[PDB]
Amino acid sequence: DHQLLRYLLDK
Amino acid sequence: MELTPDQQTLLHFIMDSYNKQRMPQEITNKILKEAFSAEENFLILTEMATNHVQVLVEFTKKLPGFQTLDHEDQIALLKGSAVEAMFLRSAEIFNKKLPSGHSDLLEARIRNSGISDEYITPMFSFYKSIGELKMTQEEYALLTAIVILSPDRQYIKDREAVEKLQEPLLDVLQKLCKIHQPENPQHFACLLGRLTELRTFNHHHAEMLMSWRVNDHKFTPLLCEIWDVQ
Ligand SMILES: COc1ccc(-c2nc3ccccc3n2[C@H](C(=O)NC2CCCCC2)C2CCCCC2)c(OC)c1
Repeated sequence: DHQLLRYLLDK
Repeated sequence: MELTPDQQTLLHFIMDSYNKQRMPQEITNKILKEAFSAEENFLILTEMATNHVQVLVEFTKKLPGFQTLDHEDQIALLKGSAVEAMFLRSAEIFNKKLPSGHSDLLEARIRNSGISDEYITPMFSFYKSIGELKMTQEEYALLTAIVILSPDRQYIKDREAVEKLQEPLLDVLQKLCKIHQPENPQHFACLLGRLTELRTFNHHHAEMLMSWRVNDHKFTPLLCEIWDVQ
């Protein structure tokens, strides 16, 4: 649902 | 009344992170230089907002204690505050002092950008109201941090953990309001009051964008996640 947001947060 | 050394440290740290944003002049120079079509303006908005979200995530990650929070709550805070932080940054840019006649051209260029008239009036109402507050850069930075660390956001499982992070930023902001504006003791209350008006920009944000006088409303995959469009 928010995989890009999750990625930018978990970088 | 004065800030403690720990608060001074917190303030400068928040300021350094806030300063990593695209400079207001880089934005106003482009809008003031040439008049663009509604199509070109929608593409300028989309590129501006994508850079804003990317920098906002990096600013949020630096907020003391943010990375100690539950992963799901971290997502909910970012998603819950991205649009509000965007409008707070636009309000800051709009109210920066420019040479005689430049701010009038800026408002006129924003008015004819492609957005519906219905949304123009409350947007300029908010921009003017925040401008009357005569906020410093430190006040904009802390207010953005307070907006992000709002424990009353939907889908937050541990509100107490968010509250603990927001409370020292609220204490610092209060002290700054008392120092910068000792004449106006309502200044801190006014700032917190403007946060409820920021929340109203959430409900009809998607409708604001879709009402743009353009044939195709193309959004980046990142904006689709943050704005719930397409
Ligand atoms: C949802 O509809 C709208 C309408 C207007 C704006 C807006 N208000 C502005 C006030 C001061 C300067 C710029 C402004 N902007 C756009 C822009 O570039 N916004 C950026 C978004 C990310 C953070 C930095 C600002 C402009 C408007 C003129 C045409 C090109 C886009 C806006 O920004 C929330 C959203």
